Amino acid sequence: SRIGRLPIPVPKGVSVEVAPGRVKVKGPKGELEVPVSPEMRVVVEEGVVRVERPSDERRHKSLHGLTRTLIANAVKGVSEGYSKELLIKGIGYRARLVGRALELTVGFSHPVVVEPPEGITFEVPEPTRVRVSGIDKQKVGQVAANIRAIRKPSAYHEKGIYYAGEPVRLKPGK
Amino acid sequence: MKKVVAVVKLQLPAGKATPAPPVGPALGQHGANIMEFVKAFNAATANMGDAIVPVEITIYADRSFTFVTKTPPASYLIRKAAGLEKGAHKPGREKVGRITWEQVLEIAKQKMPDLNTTDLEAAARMIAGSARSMGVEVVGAPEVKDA
Amino acid sequence: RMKYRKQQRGRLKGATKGGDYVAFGDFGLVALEPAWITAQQIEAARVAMVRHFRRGGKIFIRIFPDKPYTKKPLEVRMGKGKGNVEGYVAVVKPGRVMFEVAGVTEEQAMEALRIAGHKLPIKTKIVRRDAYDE
Amino acid sequence: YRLKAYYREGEKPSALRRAGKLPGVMYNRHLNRKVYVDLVEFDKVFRQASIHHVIVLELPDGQSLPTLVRQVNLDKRRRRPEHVDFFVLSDEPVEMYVPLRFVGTPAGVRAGGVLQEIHRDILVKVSPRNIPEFIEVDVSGLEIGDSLHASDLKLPPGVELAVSPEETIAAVVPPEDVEKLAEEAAA
RNA sequence: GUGGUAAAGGAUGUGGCGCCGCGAAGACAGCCAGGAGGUUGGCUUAGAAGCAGCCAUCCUUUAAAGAGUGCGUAAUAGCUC
Ligand SMILES: [Mg+2]
Ligand SMILES: [Mg+2]
Ligand SMILES: [Mg+2]
Ligand SMILES: [Mg+2]
Ligand SMILES: [Mg+2]
Ligand SMILES: [Mg+2]
Ligand SMILES: [Mg+2]
Repeated sequence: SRIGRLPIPVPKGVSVEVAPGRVKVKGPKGELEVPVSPEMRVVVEEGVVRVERPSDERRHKSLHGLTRTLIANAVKGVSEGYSKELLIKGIGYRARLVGRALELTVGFSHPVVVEPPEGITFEVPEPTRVRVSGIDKQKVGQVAANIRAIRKPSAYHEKGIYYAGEPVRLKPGK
Repeated sequence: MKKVVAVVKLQLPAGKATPAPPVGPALGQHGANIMEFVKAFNAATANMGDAIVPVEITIYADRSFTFVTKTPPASYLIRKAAGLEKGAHKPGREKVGRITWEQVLEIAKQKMPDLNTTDLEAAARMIAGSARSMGVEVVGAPEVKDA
Repeated sequence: RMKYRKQQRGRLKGATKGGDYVAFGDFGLVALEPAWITAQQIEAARVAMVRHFRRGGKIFIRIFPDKPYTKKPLEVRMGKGKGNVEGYVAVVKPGRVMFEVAGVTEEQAMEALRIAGHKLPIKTKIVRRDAYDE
Repeated sequence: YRLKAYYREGEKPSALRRAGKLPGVMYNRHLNRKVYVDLVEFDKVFRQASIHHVIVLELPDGQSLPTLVRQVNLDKRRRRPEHVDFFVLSDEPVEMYVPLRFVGTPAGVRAGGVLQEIHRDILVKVSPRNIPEFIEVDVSGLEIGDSLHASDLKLPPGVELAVSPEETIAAVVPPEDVEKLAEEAAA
């Protein structure tokens, strides 16, 4: 029932360093700083990181779980790495890579162009798919969301940018 | 070693019927062949007397249908000894008739092989039981007994 | 009714006699604030209850309007107002048993008296039977 | 049932109610004494006890007492106990209500109807030995119009009644509905 | 920014008190399998087949499934508790 007291596994070999209010997670794919509330206790044990809350009041539980999850996602991020996939469903719709930048034909009067931020890699397999990869979890999620926002899925047609495996619910018409 | 696509439930007398609704829209737009299909359906109803037999249909992938004749509705058995063609509009204050459990027993023997209910001692109360929501009670003799 | 003519106002003191105990029926509705319940509100709550469950049990009304509400035709100061524009009202002090119910289950009576509570100018309170008789 | 009880004196009744200690008075034709019990225990007891089922009070003296609740004053504004009178029994016959259990559903309720159980108990004079936990009532022939008086009754062995025989024990009443409002909207 | 000044009524706000139910014979949560038989309940109704309304109190294959919680459809199957 408690995510925060569940110890974070540490793969070999990613160095984890504790800091006043912060924690550095270094790994084969890069590095990530994680903001920790000064109230918490970050413990670097053998092959595992743990988190200890100061007390059992509401705020400290809600910070305990969040802390554990954030640090854990950092650990998975620096080693295994995060990457989401996006589907393009449409007639004239297509995607193509130019440089690092991504180009979309979302039916607008002009082809859309999106640039990769620091620590982000665009990938174009099939012309109607886009794999966004990176070390930062929330950054990848945000980037994929931003690319999706260019042309959200239609409410009446299979017409738009979908998440991988996103259930296509559609309304009738006439 | 057999195909299916859409199970469907249609009621019609054991020997007399027409492509009229609701049997119509059930096998009208689904496409049916009343040339050889009924020529095997009429066979299973040839010796069997009249009823409202709910032949549990299960439309195959090849547009066929499973004409396995299941036992007539629960409503059909109680209004047998009464001569009714229906029942009480409000089974609580009203009661169109009150057959004994003696008529319930032997008519339940035509509602058991298609049933997965084992013995008749359990099958009779299935007939007299649905009757209490139909508008008809019962009166028996043995029952609980004990010692 | 019969009596004779209009009647004074008079301040409602502490919930002295405005407090009883369930006599008839299972659950019950009770008051928590002093008020003049109009003859309209009573029938509104009753019809709300009979509207909720239809062919339900039986509803009681242990309060009754008999106090003449007065009112003037929006003018000045000639005599007392003839009134009865609201007709009659019932003086209810906190804890007075108001509406009883019977023959219905817990959820029916609960939801019904709950609906009746909003049709009233008082903060209400639903009560079981407990055990405290007489 | 049994329950702990203490002796009372000039202590503030209000302060005692503050302490949750419900005040009380144990008495009979011989005894008369100020006492007090705990409220939380009195609740769990009385929910199952009431004036019907007899209760035995305990004392620091070690004395058990065959008491019976005659009345319990209630404070207005959210129902709550104020004070409790205890009748310590003896052996001679003495009046007190006894519960009722209307077994079997009537004809009226089945065809749409409501049971208006008038008396949830019956006052009968009886010896402290004879304590019928419930008196059965073979109500079943009753329709939405008939009624059960104290006349026809499962009168217990060697137990007479104090109340008048013509007193109506119970009755059945019609189920009101929305279709009634149709006539009510007219007249 | 309550305090720095409004009510009926509403909410997984926060702390405190107590009663009730389930749990080391292994629960709630998320996660893997079934979710059904005569039944398509009686009756109303153009259609009412677990699913507009009126009315209510069966059993069995079984470790398990309420003659039935909602959505979906003309009625179905479905999703699932
Ligand atoms: Mg163009
Ligand atoms: Mg009159
Ligand atoms: Mg005044
Ligand atoms: Mg003037
Ligand atoms: Mg209100
Ligand atoms: Mg009297
Ligand atoms: Mg409020």
